[PDB]
Amino acid sequence: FGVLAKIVNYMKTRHQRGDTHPLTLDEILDETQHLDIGLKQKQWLMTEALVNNPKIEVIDGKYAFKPKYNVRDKKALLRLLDQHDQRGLGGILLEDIEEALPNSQKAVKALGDQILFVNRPDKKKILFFNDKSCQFSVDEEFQKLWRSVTVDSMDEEKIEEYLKR
Amino acid sequence: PAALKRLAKYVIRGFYGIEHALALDILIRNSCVKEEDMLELLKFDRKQLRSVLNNLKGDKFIKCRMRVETRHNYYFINYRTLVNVVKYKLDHMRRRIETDERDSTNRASFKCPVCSSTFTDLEANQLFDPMTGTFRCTFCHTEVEEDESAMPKKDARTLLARFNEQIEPIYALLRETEDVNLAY
Amino acid sequence: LRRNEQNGAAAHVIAEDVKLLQFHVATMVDNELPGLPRAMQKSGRPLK
Ligand SMILES: [Zn+2]
Repeated sequence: FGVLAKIVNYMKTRHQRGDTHPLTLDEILDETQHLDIGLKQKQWLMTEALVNNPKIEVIDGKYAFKPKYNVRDKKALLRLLDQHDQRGLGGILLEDIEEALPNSQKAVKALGDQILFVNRPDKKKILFFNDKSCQFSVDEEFQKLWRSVTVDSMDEEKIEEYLKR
Repeated sequence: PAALKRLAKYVIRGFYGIEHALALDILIRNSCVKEEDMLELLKFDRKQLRSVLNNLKGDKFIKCRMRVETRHNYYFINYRTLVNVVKYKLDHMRRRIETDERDSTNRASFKCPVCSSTFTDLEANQLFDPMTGTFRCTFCHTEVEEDESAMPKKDARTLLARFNEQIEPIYALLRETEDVNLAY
Repeated sequence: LRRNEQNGAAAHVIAEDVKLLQFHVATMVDNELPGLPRAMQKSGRPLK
């Protein structure tokens, strides 16, 4: 079963190659220096149990297409981000590396296009987005002189506006 | 709702953090997304999302009451208050800047190079020579220093006009407000 | 506290800072508060 998780890691590096093609178990077992006997049969019982929960997708026919989000281009990034922001928002650090070129040229391809890449989440997360509408450039003195508490003065705001009216 | 609140909040994000701006935009749905559903969709850290939501709640933008039931954060975007909150924020701001302008016109006006002791314009009799004409300091008879800044030579300031202009988009958006709805 | 408010620091940071400020002021007024910690002089001697 551990050798099975190792095969999963192998097909993950296979994705990293980008030459992913419909395969089967025998060729992988050969290239990973392992044999084809009844041991392969019991580990294939385990492997079908895996096919019941293969978040790393291992289907029986034409398969292995793990990434739930997977396209490969700058136009691909643009359009997937577009449709997802029609859905509204999304993006994680793992999505690009699982879907596309190896974890470089992606922050680059993001900063290069009109997309001002959104890396606003935590140090290990990049919620990609392209922002079109203008965040109103406000002077920092105006940006933080705007800080007047008004934290719980609801009725007070009502009456104060009624006063200045 | 209407285009009023949409454009309003869209331009209101511009003041707070852009990390708060994405969360505000998520109000695209008024569906009152729950905190854990937000973790699924916004995916910001539970601590970061908590801080962001609390900061957005404090200024009376949104109101949240998770009931008990899995618990469901009663997310919202209270639009009726939103307009008044923005109006008061600019209302106080326009006041503070004009008061800062007027309060900046008062200064001692004089100094001595040594002894660095500003006096006042009123001290002219003490700080003067019947003969030499040059104003001389009291405990050091060696002053020549007039005014470090002469006066408001410029008009009121480029600061007040700069607020007027940089906020013309906000003024225009509140003109688009135009009280579309007379409801509570 | 002034710098935290200037920077717009975390609300909980400002709350704890205000709590400590209140503690310091109340302790300066009276160091014998009921059921509250005593402010030492870095040597175990309570301040007067
Ligand atoms: Zn002098």
